[PDB]
Amino acid sequence: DIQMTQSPSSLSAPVGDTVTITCRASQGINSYLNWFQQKPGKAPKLLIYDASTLESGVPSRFSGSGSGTDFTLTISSLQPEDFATYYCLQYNNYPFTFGPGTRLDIK
Amino acid sequence: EVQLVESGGGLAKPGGSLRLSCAASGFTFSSYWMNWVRQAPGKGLEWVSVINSGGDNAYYADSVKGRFTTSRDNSKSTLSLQMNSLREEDTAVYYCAKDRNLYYYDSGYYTEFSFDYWGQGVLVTVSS
Amino acid sequence: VQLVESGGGLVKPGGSLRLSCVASGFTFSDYEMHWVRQAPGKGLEWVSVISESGGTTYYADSVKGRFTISRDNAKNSLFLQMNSLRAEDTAVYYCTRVVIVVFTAMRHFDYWGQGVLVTVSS
Amino acid sequence: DVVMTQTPLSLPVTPGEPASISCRSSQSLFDGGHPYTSLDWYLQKPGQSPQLLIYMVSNRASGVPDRFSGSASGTDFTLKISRVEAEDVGVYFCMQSVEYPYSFGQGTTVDFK
Amino acid sequence: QSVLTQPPSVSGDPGQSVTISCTGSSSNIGGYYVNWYQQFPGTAPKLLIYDDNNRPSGVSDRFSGSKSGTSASLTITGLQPGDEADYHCSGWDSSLSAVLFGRGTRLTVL
Amino acid sequence: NLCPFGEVFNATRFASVYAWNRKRISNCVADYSVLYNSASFSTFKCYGVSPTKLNDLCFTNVYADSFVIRGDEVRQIAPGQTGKIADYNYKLPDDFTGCVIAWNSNNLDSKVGGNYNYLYRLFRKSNLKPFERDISTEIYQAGSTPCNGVEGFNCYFPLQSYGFQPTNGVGYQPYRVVVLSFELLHAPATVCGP
Amino acid sequence: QVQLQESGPGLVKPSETLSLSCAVSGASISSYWWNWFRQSPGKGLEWIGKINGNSGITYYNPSLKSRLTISKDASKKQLSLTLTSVTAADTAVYFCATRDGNIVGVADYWGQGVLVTVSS
Repeated sequence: DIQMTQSPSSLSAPVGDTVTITCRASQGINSYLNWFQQKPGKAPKLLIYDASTLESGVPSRFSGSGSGTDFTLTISSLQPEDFATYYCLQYNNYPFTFGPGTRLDIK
Repeated sequence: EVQLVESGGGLAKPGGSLRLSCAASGFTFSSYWMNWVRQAPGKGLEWVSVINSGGDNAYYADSVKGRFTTSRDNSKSTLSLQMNSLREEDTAVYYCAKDRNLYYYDSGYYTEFSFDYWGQGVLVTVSS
Repeated sequence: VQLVESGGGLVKPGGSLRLSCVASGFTFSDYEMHWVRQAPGKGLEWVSVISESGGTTYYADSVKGRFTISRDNAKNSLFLQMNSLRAEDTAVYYCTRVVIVVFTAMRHFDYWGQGVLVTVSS
Repeated sequence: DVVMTQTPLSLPVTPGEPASISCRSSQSLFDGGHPYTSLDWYLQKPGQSPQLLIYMVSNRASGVPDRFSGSASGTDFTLKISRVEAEDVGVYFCMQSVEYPYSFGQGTTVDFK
Repeated sequence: QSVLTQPPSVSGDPGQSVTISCTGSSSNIGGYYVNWYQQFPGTAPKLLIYDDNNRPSGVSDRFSGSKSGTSASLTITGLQPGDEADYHCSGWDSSLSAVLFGRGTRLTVL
Repeated sequence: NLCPFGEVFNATRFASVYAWNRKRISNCVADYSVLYNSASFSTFKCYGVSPTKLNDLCFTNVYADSFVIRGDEVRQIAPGQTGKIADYNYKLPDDFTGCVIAWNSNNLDSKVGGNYNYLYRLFRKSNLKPFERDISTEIYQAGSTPCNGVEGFNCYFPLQSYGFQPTNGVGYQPYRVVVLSFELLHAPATVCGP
Repeated sequence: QVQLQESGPGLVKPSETLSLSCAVSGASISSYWWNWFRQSPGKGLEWIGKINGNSGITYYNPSLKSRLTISKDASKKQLSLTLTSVTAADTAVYFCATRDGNIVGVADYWGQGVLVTVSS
């Protein structure tokens, strides 16, 4: 079972800045990481349906990057809608494992 | 005991045909898959062919594929090998082995043969 | 575009509970259906998956042997039967989907469901 | 010997909707009890050579998008585009390779609506 | 590898023990059974060890058969000058799907 | 004597489903409950005989067949099925007495660009008979004119690859399948439970 | 990467002999059953006939036989169609084709076709 460990657990940043999150894996995965954003009490939202590619309708602020083990998600322009909890999903091997999560707040 | 007696060896020019017959008694002949093995003069051993309990599906080595033909008559309780288009590297002694085990389906693919009762060995030389 | 669930509620440990997820707005048979649960403890939990035809079902380590996923393509329904519930199975359950292009699965977890609540206490 | 009869002579279809084309054989092309016989479904765009989509009665050729499907129920053979797109315009026809002269069906011109 | 490799000849003093080795491959011995046959010069071969460990009824307990991974072995404990013969290692190959054999080893006593 | 399930289940490479391996297992003591309690298998279905009893039954011979398929076809490895596996690759009889084990193998038997080593017979003149095997690659004649080993319209290369990839669906992913068969023949039993 | 090109005469009289040649690239002639098709102006295809690749067995259209001859030159890497006495209906575009079953799918290697008119 492939274990994923996001490096930030909770980080706060003012509006108008850029944040970066990491989702490292144990077994090397070849660009098989879907990023998700969840709002408290609502179903999560798919953001970046590969290592890099953006989902249809998501603002162009978010940017995935990396492959192998160490991935990265950058949020370009912070907004009031940006602050939520971000998870990462590997679908290389079938017992899919989300990450522990990362909470984002306004500084 | 179990008796395997071979007959039908001799001389044949390259391109001739022979028919070896192996009379097998002492055991229910119909029930066991039967083999043909061969030995070159002083050079190891080599497997030739196998035939089922009913004679429907026979399998041959690639060195003898398309030329030799194995058969068996469970009424007369005999085995047979028809050799056609002989080559001089078929100069050998031909043993009529017997399958140690007992199989149920008679048509499936079984994958290990142990030979418990061989035969005396007919000497087939292919030359002029 | 509409994944709406039902069947949740309050159950005492040991009992059975069958959740459902009706799907409308798309051909049901084009998609591989997953369940993802989330206990009040922060973190999503992948539970189970069933294929477009129902021939292959896969279950997580924790929920294997107890929970059984199923789907009826006619009624566009995706069911999750739950036997031998326990205290750690109290969570919000979301039915999600993945598209099958020809053999590949891409755009994983495209949409999600409403999300039922399952509480297990005496 | 064997003549094919394609049921839609012209199929005006709108994008995002299913489309079904039919091909009825003169005689039964299923001799041995089998899922597949030899019957191909071709797409010809105007001014080019045909493009194979479904070679056996249901098998999809290589490099063909997954929206195309084929099947048969006796002497009838149906092709289905479950989601028409902008490129599916052209002519679709039905070629039987079982018998001697490889007869074809009349053809169906898929029309934009 | 579809080839079973025995030594051409092994030698041992009488009464002592002798080991014959047959090193096949994965689709050979490594994954399937082994059989050792014994053939006195001028007569048919007889089943000596089958399934790489066992003995038939008539065979005496001086011959032991083993197989561990790639290689199989035959051990003779007590060397009577009368058991000199050819020893044939007989694996099975899944690649060829046919019974393999070895070149045979000429056991000679000193 | 301990039955050698260790290299049958944990072989480094399995065959294709058309050229499937078999293995005879005799003269040994096998504990089937230690397999049944591995719990690392997606499917473990015993037909003709009940588990928890395999240690109380004693058979002449047992056979272990190994092959890889896609996940959606493990439904076809069973008595009385029909498909392009039950008809053309691997057929089980109506009187089966054994157990079908199957487990996902997307880790070993799948490559990024695809793994074309694993094949299956697409066309065949007639249905396989129970436990029959067919490894011929003769060009399939789909019409009235012979196909003298040369391809074209009406003449097909019968085998075709699965093309496994790490991100295929869950029903299009490699599954390793091991079929244990037990035979009860009029002969001394050699493979027997503890 | 198998590429076929048809070729031949553009204009023939209503009684002269039509001689077309299909040049094959990227494949050996000996491997396939080479089919010759023709397409009338604004109509469906027709099956002229096939020739074996390694051997010489050849099948023609019954209706169109007695005027047809399909041959090849394996050393020259060529196939050839000849149709005698083209009479008012042999006006069409001509294709050479062959279907390539494989381990990866099925691609059927068509040609680009060449034009032939019957009238003068």
